[PDB]
Amino acid sequence: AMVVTLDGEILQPGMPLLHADDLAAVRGDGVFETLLVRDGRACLVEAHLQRLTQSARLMDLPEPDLPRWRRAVEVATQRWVASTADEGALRLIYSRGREGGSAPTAYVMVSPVPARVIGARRDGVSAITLDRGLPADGGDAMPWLIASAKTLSYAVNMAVLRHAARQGAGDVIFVSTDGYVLEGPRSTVVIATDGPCLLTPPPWYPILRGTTQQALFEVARAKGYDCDYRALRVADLFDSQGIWLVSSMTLAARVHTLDGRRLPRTPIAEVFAELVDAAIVSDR
Amino acid sequence: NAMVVTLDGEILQPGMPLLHADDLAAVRGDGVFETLLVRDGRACLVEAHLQRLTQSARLMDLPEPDLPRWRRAVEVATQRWVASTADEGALRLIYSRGREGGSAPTAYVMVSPVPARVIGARRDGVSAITLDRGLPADGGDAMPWLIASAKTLSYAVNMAVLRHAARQGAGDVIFVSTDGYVLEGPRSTVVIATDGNPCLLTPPPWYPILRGTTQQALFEVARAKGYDCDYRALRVADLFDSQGIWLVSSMTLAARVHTLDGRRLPRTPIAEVFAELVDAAIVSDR
Repeated sequence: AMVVTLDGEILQPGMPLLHADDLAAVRGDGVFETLLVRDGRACLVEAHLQRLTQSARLMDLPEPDLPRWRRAVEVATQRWVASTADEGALRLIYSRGREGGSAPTAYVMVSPVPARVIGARRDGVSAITLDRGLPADGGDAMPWLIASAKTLSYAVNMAVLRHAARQGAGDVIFVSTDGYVLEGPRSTVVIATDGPCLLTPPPWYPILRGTTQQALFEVARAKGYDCDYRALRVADLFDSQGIWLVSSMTLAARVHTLDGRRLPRTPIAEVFAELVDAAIVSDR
Repeated sequence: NAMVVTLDGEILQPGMPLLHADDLAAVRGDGVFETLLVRDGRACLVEAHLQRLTQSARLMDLPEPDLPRWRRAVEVATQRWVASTADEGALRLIYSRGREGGSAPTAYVMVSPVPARVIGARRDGVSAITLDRGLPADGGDAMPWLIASAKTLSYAVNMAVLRHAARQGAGDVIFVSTDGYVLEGPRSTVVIATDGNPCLLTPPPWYPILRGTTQQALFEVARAKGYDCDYRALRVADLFDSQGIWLVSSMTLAARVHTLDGRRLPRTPIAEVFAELVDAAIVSDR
């Protein structure tokens, strides 16, 4: 993995970057984004910088200096592209800094795309529904839970995936306590339904806004597909024509098995993968 | 700012960075930690805190902590701290999953000064507000994937909750479940004094809450003095009818709640004797 700080330093081999009292490690107190490097450029940089800006505000962090973030992104991207034509996993790390420090910690990291990602794009995954512990109205009633902020505090997110993995499941769909579909621990849920229309849970739910899904909605609408934000329940996933877990690095992963029920493949599954591909280069 | 002791026993250079940029503690908050108070030459309740760190590591699928190495690093950090100053010390154990693709967890001990907020909370108490947590009282048993009983490094929401309360002029928060049962604090355990006579009470521990090392030790000392102690389902009404409410944690030992949701709460003689009960609890193992 390559590291470029916002200062402009490109980090030494094997050398540590963060002090032992950084709020990122001691408290997970920060925000982050993940981007896909494909064909010489990071995808949807501006839209991801906006969501990083939104997460930092919800976290009472200083407003991100976008020219400096763009330079670290550029430098890190080109260092990756120079070494390989392979795709790149680009992440932005933005923590509150050190305990008592006066400056946030900020750097850019590019790493290889995991082998799990290629299988998820090609074969899809099997998923189970798990209770989130939050009601669907929780986002409105409890803004202090900052459920819309993409923070560095992902311990539960990985714990949920480890739980599902032990049961033979490759991913998870979170369901609210009152039975509404929310999101995945690392993805946005999108559904295909017949009048073919695309549907995703509303963003006032205690969920993260999906940058890649939003771009998919614009490209799909332009190609004639209706797209909307709707309250979905577990029955809507089972009666759907397709379920995808949409994210920035893992672009689209169709759910071929949900709670043990094998799901049929449908013609839209072929065109769905081409819509996301056109969406993540829609800014070029 | 702070002394760092690795589990080998090596004491870090003062200004040198420790963690790689791809450590799962920073990239994912993926680890567990504990907090101990260094007081009068020794860290308080070391074994009981190592026991809970072992339990948090189990729930987080982390390798079982090597307790002999942890015990030695604690001492080394303790001895260097007491040698440098007679002040109290805030000692933390950090146990992360390691680096991305790494094969060994990252583990170190950190001792830092005690924040100025602690002395005011011990002496003057705090004002707190009740906030809905969004979890039902049955959440701990039914939903283990939420790992609510693990004390993890993913504290972003906890700090955001206090920032919200701070903007409301409140110094701390008491979480309430969706069905109206008192749960816990973002950084503390809730204990109340009530008559059956004077009895100390804490929310039921099968709840989706963190079990308190300091609260459990308080129960042992309080039971010895003849006080009744039990785990009971409490509601917001029980806090207002109580003779005292304290936020109990390992570094800030006891912070009485003198104001809850704007309503000033009466002070009762047990608040003074409570402050010496916790004091006796954190040295009850010596």
